Amino acid sequence: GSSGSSGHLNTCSFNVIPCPNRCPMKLSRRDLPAHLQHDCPKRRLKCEFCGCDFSGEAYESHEGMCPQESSGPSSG
Ligand SMILES: [Zn+2]
Ligand SMILES: [Zn+2]
Repeated sequence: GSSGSSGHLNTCSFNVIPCPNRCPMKLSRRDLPAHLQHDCPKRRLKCEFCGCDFSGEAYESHEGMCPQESSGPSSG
């Protein structure tokens, strides 16, 4: 089943390569260019409003639909 919408366990993949982004996630020598695009966690992309790491599929359509466009953190 798929419920929760959050981080999930991780298996021990084989015959693959680590991510250059320095993230604890390996894909392979083919899905590499498809992981650092919008499939990488440490892709290094934080919102300018809500300031919350996001993917490429979100950071894109999230630029206009941000949960914290104004309201921000208490101290910071
Ligand atoms: Zn990665
Ligand atoms: Zn945002």
